Amino acid sequence: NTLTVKMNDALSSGTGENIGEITVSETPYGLLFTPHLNGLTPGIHGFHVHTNPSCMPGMKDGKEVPALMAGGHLDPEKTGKHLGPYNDKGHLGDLPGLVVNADGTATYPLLAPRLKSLSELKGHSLMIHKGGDNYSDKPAPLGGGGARFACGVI
Amino acid sequence: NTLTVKMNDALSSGTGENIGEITVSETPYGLLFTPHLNGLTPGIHGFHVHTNPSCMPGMKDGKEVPALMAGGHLDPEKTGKHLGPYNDKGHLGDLPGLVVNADGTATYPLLAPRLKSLSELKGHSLMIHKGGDNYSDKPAPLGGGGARFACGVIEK
Ligand SMILES: [Cu+2]
Ligand SMILES: [Cu+2]
Ligand SMILES: [Zn+2]
Ligand SMILES: [Zn+2]
Repeated sequence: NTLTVKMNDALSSGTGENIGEITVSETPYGLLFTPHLNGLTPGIHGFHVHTNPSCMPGMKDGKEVPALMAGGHLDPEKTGKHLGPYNDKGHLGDLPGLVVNADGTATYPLLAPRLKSLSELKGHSLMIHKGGDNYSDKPAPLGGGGARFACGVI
Repeated sequence: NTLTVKMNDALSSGTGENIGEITVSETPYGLLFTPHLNGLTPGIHGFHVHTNPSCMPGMKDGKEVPALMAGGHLDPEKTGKHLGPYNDKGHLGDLPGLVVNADGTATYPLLAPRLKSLSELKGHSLMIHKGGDNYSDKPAPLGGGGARFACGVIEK
């Protein structure tokens, strides 16, 4: 009745350390992402479903990009807007920001009400960014998440 | 449309200093609680709607309990169960844990999908607890929230 997603650090070199898992469950109000992660910087981290089932690095615009092969934020409706987990006008893959505790662990459960079934996650990937997520494309694109820190294929 | 709740520290004496405000807005997926608070301990704090519109202290077992007049967790369905914001079998007033950043501010928005209209908060109070919230009555009752750190009555 649940999915367990192993998350690993993303380097320009390839894949890095395993930093734990995220357990995805179904609730009457949407999918609940319960992290069991370690080794993250305290604070709020951008957290999204990406289109492709890969965490491999790649080259873009002559720049090394960790976990580039995951593609962009999951966007089956082709909205082209990053508007967060509570706005149906943006990427379906926009999840609530990941909450990292003072000791670098992540445990606080995150409800994504726009996702209703675990079947919607199959063939995709989960991404944790270095920066946060203000659920907007301003003042920074894609909520300000920036580089990809960790990634896991579903 | 939107509601703004001023929050004040709750003490044996009475009402303490203001710690900021919580802005409640309506979304198609439920009420969104956006805090703007300062001066809390970093970590996750139990965060619940309480039944009665008061933050005044009261006496219980030979002691002045902070914000006791607020009553318990809002529970119109008389479940008597603390099961958190995603479980319809427990207190309706169970909100997601309040996230306090490392610097002691609270800013992360909290969606309570079981609450649909701001009118459901009228005549009640918001409470922030010292402890966290595991959305269960085990191992500790009421999610482990413990004492009442801050409180605010829902006005307008
Ligand atoms: Cu992302
Ligand atoms: Cu409470
Ligand atoms: Zn997005
Ligand atoms: Zn409760």
